[PDB]
Amino acid sequence: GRMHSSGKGISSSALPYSRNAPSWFKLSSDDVVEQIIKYARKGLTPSQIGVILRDAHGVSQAKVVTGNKILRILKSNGLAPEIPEDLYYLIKKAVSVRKHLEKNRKDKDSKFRLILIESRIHRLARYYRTVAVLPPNWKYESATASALVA
Amino acid sequence: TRTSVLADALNAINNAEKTGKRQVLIRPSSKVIIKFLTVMQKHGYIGEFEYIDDHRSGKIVVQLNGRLNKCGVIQPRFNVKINDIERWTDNLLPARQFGYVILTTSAGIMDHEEARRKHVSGKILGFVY
Amino acid sequence: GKGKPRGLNSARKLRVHRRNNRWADQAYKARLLGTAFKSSPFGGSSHAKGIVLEKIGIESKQPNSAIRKCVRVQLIKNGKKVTAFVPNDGCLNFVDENDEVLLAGFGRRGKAKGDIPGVRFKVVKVSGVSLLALWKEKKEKPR
RNA sequence: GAUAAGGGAAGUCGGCAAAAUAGAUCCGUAACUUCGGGAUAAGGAUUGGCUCUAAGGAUCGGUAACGAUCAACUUAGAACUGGUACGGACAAGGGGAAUCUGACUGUCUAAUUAAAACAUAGCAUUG
RNA sequence: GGGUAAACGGCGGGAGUAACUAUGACUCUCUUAAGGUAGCCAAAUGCCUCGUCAUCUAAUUAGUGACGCGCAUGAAUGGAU
RNA sequence: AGGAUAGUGGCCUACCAUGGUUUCAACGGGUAACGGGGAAUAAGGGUUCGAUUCCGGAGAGGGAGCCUGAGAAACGGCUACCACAUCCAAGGAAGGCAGCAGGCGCGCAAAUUACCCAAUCCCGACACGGGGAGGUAGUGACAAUAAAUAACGAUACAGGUUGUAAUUGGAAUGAGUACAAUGUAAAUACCUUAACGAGGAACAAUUGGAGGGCAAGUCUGGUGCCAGCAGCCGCGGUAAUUCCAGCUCCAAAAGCGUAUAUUAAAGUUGUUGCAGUUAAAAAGCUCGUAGUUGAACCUUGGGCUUGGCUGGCCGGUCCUGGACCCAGCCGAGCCUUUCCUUCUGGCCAGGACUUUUACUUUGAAAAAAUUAGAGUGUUCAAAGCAGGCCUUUGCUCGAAUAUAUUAGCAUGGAAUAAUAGAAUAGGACGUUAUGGUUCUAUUUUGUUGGUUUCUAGGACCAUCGUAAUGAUUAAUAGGGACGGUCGGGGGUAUCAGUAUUCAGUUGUCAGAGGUGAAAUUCUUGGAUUUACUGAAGACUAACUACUGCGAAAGCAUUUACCAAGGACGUUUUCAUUAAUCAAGAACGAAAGUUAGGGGAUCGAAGAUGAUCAGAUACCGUCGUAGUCUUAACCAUAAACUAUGCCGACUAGGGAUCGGUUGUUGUUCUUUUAUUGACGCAAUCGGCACCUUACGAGAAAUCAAAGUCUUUGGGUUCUGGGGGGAGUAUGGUCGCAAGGCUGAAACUUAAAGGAAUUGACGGAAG
RNA sequence: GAAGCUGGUCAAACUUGGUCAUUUAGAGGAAGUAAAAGUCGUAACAAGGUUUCCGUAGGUGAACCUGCGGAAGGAUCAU
RNA sequence: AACAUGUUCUU
Ligand SMILES: CN[C@@H]1[C@@H](O)[C@@H](O[C@@H]2[C@@H](O)[C@H](O[C@H]3O[C@H]([C@@H](C)O)[C@@H](O)[C@H](O)[C@H]3N)[C@@H](N)C[C@H]2N)OC[C@]1(C)O
Ligand SMILES: CN[C@@H]1[C@@H](O)[C@@H](O[C@@H]2[C@@H](O)[C@H](O[C@H]3O[C@H]([C@@H](C)O)[C@@H](O)[C@H](O)[C@H]3N)[C@@H](N)C[C@H]2N)OC[C@]1(C)O
Repeated sequence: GRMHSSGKGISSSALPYSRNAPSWFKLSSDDVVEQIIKYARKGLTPSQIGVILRDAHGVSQAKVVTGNKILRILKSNGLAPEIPEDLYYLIKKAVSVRKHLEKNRKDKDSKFRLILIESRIHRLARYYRTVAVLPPNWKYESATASALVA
Repeated sequence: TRTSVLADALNAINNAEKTGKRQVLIRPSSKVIIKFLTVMQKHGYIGEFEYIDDHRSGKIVVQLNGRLNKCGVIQPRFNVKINDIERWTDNLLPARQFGYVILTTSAGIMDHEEARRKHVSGKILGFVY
Repeated sequence: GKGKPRGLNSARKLRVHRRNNRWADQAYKARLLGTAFKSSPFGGSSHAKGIVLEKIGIESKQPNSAIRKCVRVQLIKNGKKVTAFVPNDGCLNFVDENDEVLLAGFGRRGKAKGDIPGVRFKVVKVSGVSLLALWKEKKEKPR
């Protein structure tokens, strides 16, 4: 594991066996959906919406209680981000690294890490284009990337 | 990365067998793995085996009875014509009187003697003796 | 495992890899470079005729101590100058300057034989008659 | 100031003097190199006259991709034609292979020496 | 008494020695402030000298490439390109 | 669009467009390259060869152009040039053997200027003519088949019923010469045969060997490390089983040896099937495109009816025969929510539609010759495709069969591996749903030609209605977020520390320094030493470890800031996004290069004192570059774990670093919590270690270097005896130094690895 | 209807120049290999008498020496 | 502190 490192960590979430909501869950699918929409409109990524639901609303999984994953529900209400969240975060990290690099030209380790980050950006964008999530001519560019995360 | 679940399954079986174990865990499971195990079990080379559901690829526990000398895959799954089964049997099996080359044919996964009875051929999949 | 590709669609890699590595095989490389045709004294033949240019005695290698009786020869077909060796005690006296000898290799395929430094060919005939007959007097040298 | 059969530097200290080349279009262009050059390297072809053909615009007027009117000299091609001529006068590089030497552009012995001499940027030293 | 050569400048002789001969990697000895290094050459610097070898020619005191105990080459009195 | 062609076509022309091929290797270069059927070797997989008996192509000295003709760009046709070359009375004329035979040349390398149309077939006006095509002879140890060089008896011998060492005889025979016929176009030869044709049956067998590999001598002379032999190891220096010779023996024998090439041996080219820690060989390190390769998942079970052929029970036996039971195999059909196209005529035959592939089955067809193989006393056999029969005026079985299949064609199957589908629904069905807009077609009231709504059949739009309306897990793959951390990971400022050198201020006085011992050197102009104070550059001691971090190179004073990171935790998120990677990129110790700055210390070069036979060395004293920094270069190390990366599995043990989770006879806040440290347990990750040796290995050793002849998880790179040589040359990068790429001639029998016993050591005990 | 004439078309061949490939002469220079008993030293193998070796940079009759960084394949698996 | 060297070829 670790595409761009030699680490072999296995830490992960272990999803529970039962696919149904627990008996102590009482909120309805509509309540959870409108809660998701409320948090999304408030400015939260699907990962962070899932975190809030788990941490304060007894929602172990959106799928088990609502029948759908957070991004699918989010797309069905015209609230899916124009760039997928993981690609956006990779781009944002590249932008920050490149600002640091233009401010610190002798940081060779940061130059190496920038190469790694941008390689992941390119591989992920290739995947998103090949499944029609991104436009066919979509193409990450260092000069213009400060305008997406802007 | 994992490139052949059947290879891992049969390797784990061999490593348990040579150490004198009577049981072995397999992960992941697959339909091909189950069919290969069923062919092995039919000829008496393994005991029963039990599939463990985990809402994932599955796991299998296999019972071993000490009669297995070696099982293994052939990788690639070479295309085998009917007249080329004999060379694979000569190459892979200890003797002419026992052992099996396991094939995947359009008629299903079978040993080479069943393939010779039904006059069918496919790809080579593994062996057992 | 094993460091060679095993895929069912990997035939081109295996074929080209074998083709590259046979160049390390001396016999195959000599054959496909055409060294016998372009650089061998005989041009790739089994035998060749020549003219004797002189006589030479070559000191044998250690641990032996002798004087091997050899002639300097220029071949008819290409004018190359080669050193040949005459077998059989009493046959340097059967060869003279400006005689036409027929040569052959020593059987070691272009290598030197025995204790004889830097000599690759053996005289077979002189003036149209074989050394074996002249040694055994079955025939006499025509002059 | 011109021309000269055949030869073509045999003349001479020495090709001195003269000759030869020359415009433009198209083609093609080596070693070496400080990569900028060398280069018009070298070496080839074309060029007249006439009769045509095509391309390249401006201003008005509502699929105007159109009409009307106007207007400049460039470029490319074809037919024909002559004592095979034609950058027809004029104007207008000879070229190549090397050695010595100074890097280069620049400067001086007005009135016998223009150079390899002086200068130069670069480099170093001194107060 | 000390320093300083991109200050002026300077930068060695005599003998012997290898299993054909020749040559001398090697040795002995005298001697300087230091004994001419890297390079380069019969060069605009070599007397002997039209040096010797090669090339160029029918024929070359010319040219060019080599060689170098160099009368008297040689490192910012700058060396070699 | 034309022209030309027998005709398509950039085949050519005019105008127009800017296209066509390529790392899945184009284009270019080499070929000691005509292709194929085939050949040699062959456990299997392979390797090598194919000018040449058949098929296809091409050429007639080189090039080109044509005539004639159905057909030629013909050469035993023409025309021209080039090159060769014949004659000539000098004006001219005539040529093409890579047809047959023959000459010259070339070379290691290959045959007669013979006879004939009798067979094979071909041509012509042709029953008849012609055929160096073809057939027959000559030369012919290319290869292949069969196969003489002898045999049988007796004497005394020899010996334990014959197997016996010699010389005594009777015979037999074809090698060859030759009456005759045959054979044949005529011959020759074979086959058949009068007269001939063997005791040393002289009608006389050879080629290589006798140390080992490898079968067969330590016999006699000669030589004396010479001459010679010897594939390799070796023999030979005065007792040579190896040379030179004589005797004996061995092997194969009408054949045996040598040279070169190739095949097996070679698992020493490795797909099957090699090796890469140390023998040759893991790229310094990551990123990355092509290539190769990539988790799991969707009709599984159950029942009924039934065909065949397998064994025995009937057994029914003449090896073999029928209904019944038993089981076994290859099959079909129905039913289970049910795949398996769909209509017409009415289990076939004409319509309307079909998601694409790989793979496997079967078949059509695939020249003879060759291969494998059935039949045949060519007297055998190699071969050939014949031959056999009461002996005829005839009769007769034959001229088998498989092998071929990469590609194409047809066909059964639906495992394996792909591909498509309904997500802003632009989705599926409505058979005889409903409405609207278009088309076409049979059919008239038969007299011609008509109207255009019903109507038959496509195609669309709208409405409505059926429906279980439609989205697989989330991989102890991967990516992303989130939380508290942890690091001598990186960068920029900043801040310590002593020490070193030097400078100032003092103080005393005779040496100091340096070494194995000294000398060079510094010193009464005060050295060294002592105290106080200052200035510069480096460096970061102790703490400091079988400890941490980073891709590797590397990284160690404080503080602040900047951006990254692993691991852990997580009932967060995306859903295959991945692994390894030619090309191509980033970084890369030290030294080295360029330009500024700094230059304490050590210190290549250099200077100098010793030592020494000499030391331009080690040791001492100085000291330039360098050492440091900022901008650029350079790209290499024993850049090492001499050990590619990803993934799974296989055995015991105690420690340790990071995270998290449960738990004290402990010390401490504070008397106690949510203090902290320590102690006890679990767990994931990491740097390691100890034992074992199931296993691996040549061993040393190895928890991987195991799961490898019981040989296949994915993938990249590298090696193929030692040298020449990482050299030469071409290319390329670099300011240079050099880096990268990278041969060949030639040479050579070992070089090398790991271990053992000894010996030796200016090694230890 | 012959010779001949015009213009085309295919185009041998010759000259010049260019380029590609393959052989090959050459003063002199610099290597490699081979060859019983020539010279000079003694670098390596033992702590080989300065442990050896790698990269880089200078120096030197020759092996080689020295500086900086690295390795153990060390003469230390250890206080 | 110093300590360099050992013709060729075997049996
Ligand atoms: C001059 N000797 C060469 C030696 O250099 C080497 O050649 C390689 C050659 O094998 C490589 O190339 C080889 O492998 C590539 C592969 C990448 O696909 C193939 O495409 C190519 O056809 C093949 N010849 C080439 N890329 C570099 C040469 N130096 O090996 C072959 C050789 C003839 O011995
Ligand atoms: C080990 N280094 C050696 C060096 O010592 C020297 O060795 C010579 C060697 O070449 C000589 O030997 C040489 O020359 C002789 C003869 C022609 O003199 C030949 O017979 C011999 O085969 C040949 N090797 C030998 N006789 C003395 C050694 N010191 O030769 C050069 C060298 C290779 O660097």
